[PDB]
Amino acid sequence: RPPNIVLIFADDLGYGDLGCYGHPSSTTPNLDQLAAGGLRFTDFYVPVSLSTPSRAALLTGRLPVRMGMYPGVLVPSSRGGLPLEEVTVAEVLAARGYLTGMAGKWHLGVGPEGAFLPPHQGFHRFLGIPYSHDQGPCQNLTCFPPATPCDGGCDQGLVPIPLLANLSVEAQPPWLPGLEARYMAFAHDLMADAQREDRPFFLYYASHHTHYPQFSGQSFAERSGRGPFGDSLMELDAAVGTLMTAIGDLGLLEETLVIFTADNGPETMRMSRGGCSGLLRCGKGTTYEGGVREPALAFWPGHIAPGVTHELASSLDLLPTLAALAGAPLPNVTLDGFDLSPLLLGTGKSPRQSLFFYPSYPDEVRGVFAVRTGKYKAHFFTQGSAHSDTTADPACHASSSLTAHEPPLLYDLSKDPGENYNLLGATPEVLQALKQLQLLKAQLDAAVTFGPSQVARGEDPALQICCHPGCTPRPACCHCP
Amino acid sequence: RPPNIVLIFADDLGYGDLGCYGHPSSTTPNLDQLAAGGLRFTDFYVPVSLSTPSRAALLTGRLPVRMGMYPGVLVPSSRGGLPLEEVTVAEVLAARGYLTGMAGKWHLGVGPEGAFLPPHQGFHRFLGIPYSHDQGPCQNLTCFPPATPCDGGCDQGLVPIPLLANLSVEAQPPWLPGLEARYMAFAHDLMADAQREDRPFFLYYASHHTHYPQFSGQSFAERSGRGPFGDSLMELDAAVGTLMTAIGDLGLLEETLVIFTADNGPETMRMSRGGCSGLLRCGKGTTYEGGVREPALAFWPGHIAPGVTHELASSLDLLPTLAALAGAPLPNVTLDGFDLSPLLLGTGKSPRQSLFFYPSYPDEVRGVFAVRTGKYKAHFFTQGSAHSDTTADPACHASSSLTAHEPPLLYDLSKDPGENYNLLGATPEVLQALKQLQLLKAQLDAAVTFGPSQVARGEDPALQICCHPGCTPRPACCHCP
Ligand SMILES: *[C@H]1O[C@H](CO)[C@@H](O[C@H]2O[C@H](CO)[C@@H](O)[C@H](O)[C@H]2NC(C)=O)[C@H](O)[C@H]1NC(C)=O
Ligand SMILES: *[C@H]1O[C@H](CO)[C@@H](O[C@H]2O[C@H](CO)[C@@H](O)[C@H](O)[C@H]2NC(C)=O)[C@H](O)[C@H]1NC(C)=O
Ligand SMILES: [Mg+2]
Ligand SMILES: [Mg+2]
Repeated sequence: RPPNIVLIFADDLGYGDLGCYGHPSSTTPNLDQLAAGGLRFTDFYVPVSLSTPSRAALLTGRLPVRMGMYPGVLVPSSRGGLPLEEVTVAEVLAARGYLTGMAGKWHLGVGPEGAFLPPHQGFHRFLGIPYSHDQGPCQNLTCFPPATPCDGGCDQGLVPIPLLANLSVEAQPPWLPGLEARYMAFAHDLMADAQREDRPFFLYYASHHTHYPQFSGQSFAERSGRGPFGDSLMELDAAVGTLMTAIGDLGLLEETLVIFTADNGPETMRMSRGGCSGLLRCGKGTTYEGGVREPALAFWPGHIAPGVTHELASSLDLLPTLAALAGAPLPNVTLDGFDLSPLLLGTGKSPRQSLFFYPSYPDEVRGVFAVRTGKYKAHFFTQGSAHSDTTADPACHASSSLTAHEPPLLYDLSKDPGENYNLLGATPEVLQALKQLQLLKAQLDAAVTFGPSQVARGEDPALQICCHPGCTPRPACCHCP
Repeated sequence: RPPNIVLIFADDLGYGDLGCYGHPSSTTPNLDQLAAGGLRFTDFYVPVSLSTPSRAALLTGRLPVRMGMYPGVLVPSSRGGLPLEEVTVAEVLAARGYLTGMAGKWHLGVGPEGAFLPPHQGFHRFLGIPYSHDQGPCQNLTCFPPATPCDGGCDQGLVPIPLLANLSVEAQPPWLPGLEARYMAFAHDLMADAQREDRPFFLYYASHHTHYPQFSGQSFAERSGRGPFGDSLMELDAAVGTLMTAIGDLGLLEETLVIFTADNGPETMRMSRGGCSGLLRCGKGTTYEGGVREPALAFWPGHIAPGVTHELASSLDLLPTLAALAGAPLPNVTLDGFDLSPLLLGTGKSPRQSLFFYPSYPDEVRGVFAVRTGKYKAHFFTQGSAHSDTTADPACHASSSLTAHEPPLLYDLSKDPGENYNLLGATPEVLQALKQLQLLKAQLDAAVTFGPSQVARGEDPALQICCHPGCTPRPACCHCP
């Protein structure tokens, strides 16, 4: 029987942040235990370094330009959304009779009467926030109890952040120091109800950690020894421990696949309240390894043996691997990932040879920015980003504008994961890798047509969720805490 | 009974190079296994980022300026050396009847008739090279068999690199692809002879890995997937596995303490043939965390439980911890380290609160460059270094000259291990940390007097070891391969 699947997706968490990936001061003991008894990926990626596009690619297994999830991210007034025609993972498992649930951040659009919310995209249950938790004013929110306010205020002129239950506003805004319990409790109930109906569950846990502003419940506040980013990562980690215990308590260890990853690199613009890309260069917002190479853990006792692969994998491969593993069939669409079960089960290698990376602002004349094949990565274009400012590497800053590279900047990621030493700027291994990387970009660029942008369809403030429909004056009247 | 102690010391190996410290492509499975069953330090340091000074501080537990081991490092023609009056670790254990042995790099001086070599400083046995393996021409040496030459040539106009056995030249130069077996074999014989005389051994294994030029025996050549730096680190790692097996085979697991660390940060000047400081800044040659924060593993089954401490420790603390653990008494000199056995055995905390860092070129008007207390590190002076050139961080380059900082640059290493965000440039926690850091530098600077420099005592080419004493023309006639 198809296994129970729990998929945890962190926010803005970098390759250097878990203790098991090197950080000297993070406290993440549950995730360190998953790694110890599971497969830890050294080379897993997402294809775009922002929340919306990355969340689209994970849920559909498709490159976000194919369905319009560019440029940038969706906002609360956004008209647009992940089109209802896309088939998400949830649709695929639900059809094979999984009881499917989602807690936490959606960021795939809201729309006219909530048309784009999770309940329309295959989730049976949903408790969470429809976009990112800083997309609403937070100067008066508490981030750390008893009364430590969130820092900097978040986005102004907006409705406060709403917690939803299917399409209804449960709270607005919610109490950040208690979000976690709400989500643990929703998770526990979905497990148990699934067990009791004799059915596999799919839990999609999109945490708010470790996105700005940082918050945690009172057990973690000031307990990690890495300040607010730490406390917030310790809570995420504790949360994981909790789901693992609940998996315990219902006798489901050997019957559940648990995967952890994160949507994109760290926001170093938040300085020491933001993540760490460890040795990789830059972060969120860029196509350097720091923004697109994420941590990734796969645990299934008695199916996946403890270890470390260096094989290539993407968040784009998760739909196809989970369909395979649950005996569900694939949507009838072009998919950009592959099944990795041979790699997970130890019977094979990853089928993936190449990875393609688009910028925050893609366009059809430039096409893909970077391509990785085997050990080699070519950058055809480079660009820094405000989400990665403040570090000492100047190629990460927003003042490093869009620069073309012809011939591309060429790195051997197995000896230079750091992306410091351009091999062109000329061996037969190299030149052969160069002609391949050039042919693969020209091939994808001639074959992908960009789906018309959802984000450019505009904003309308009337689309903001409001607790007290009709009230006045908007947006501040919208609120039922 | 005092335990058998094996102390492994790598060369130019950074905080980001072991697989267990985060590297995505290194292959170090034996050391990853030590960490898994031992205590892994996140915050262990050396006090000076070069080979000579660091090797002096480990062996005596004293700050290298106290006995003249500055500026820079010793060369083959050097007149000077670690003074014979210093009491090394080897002296301390030998006196309590350890059979003491050393394999690999000395770099503590040679001198007129080998007066400063290991056999005069407490080692019963010694097989190794009296300085660094690139300090002699290597354009004709093989680094990777069957016939891959060492890269770049090393130092010219010198006698070739000599392999010594006590004070005799065994080979000149030696066959780099076979150094490891020679050293494994010497280690095995010291174990066994110690077992058979009913006595504890002390093995001091100073590896040549991962110093330039890189080399390995034919089992590792081209096998790691990180190129020559990898192959060379895989061999070091395999070597460790071997000593662990020999510890197995003579029934000595529970009776031996094995420690691994490294003398100083990575030489990023060798680009992708050099190490990785992971998230820390810069490398070898500097007083940034990248040059002085090393990996460190302590393993003793049934004495030290598996885990991770964040407590402060230094290479300066090893003499005193090993004396304590062997019931030997301490030299009657000022020591700058502490016993850490409570921390190793789980009964206590590190006594160390503060760490002091000197530059490659110290001087008495400037005094210590940086000071760490608790979580805070102050830099009073900063300076880049040619050994750390070629990265994107400009503070590491040799073009970043000696700059004073008053008030000092102040970092909170628990949230900013990266040393990116200066907290001055002003909370009560901060200001209190600032007055302490200032008082501790002024205190050490008024109390340490610099021992007269050994390195300035000059060079004399007649002090170069020569296989064929008297031959002509020197240096090329010196050679018996
Ligand atoms: C809102 O919608 C879902 C789906 O109806 C609610 O669904 C569940 O509610 C009860 C148990 O949780 C039962 O009445 C229904 O069996 C159940 N439906 C399914 C398909 O499981 C759910 O409670 C709400 N979502 C959440 C948890 O917020
Ligand atoms: C050179 O010096 C040491 C010390 O004499 C040699 O010592 C050992 O040699 C034999 C066994 O290894 C025995 O003859 C002696 O017991 C022994 N001495 C001690 C104190 O162990 C040694 O072989 C040489 N050093 C090496 C290994 O190069
Ligand atoms: Mg994000
Ligand atoms: Mg060195």
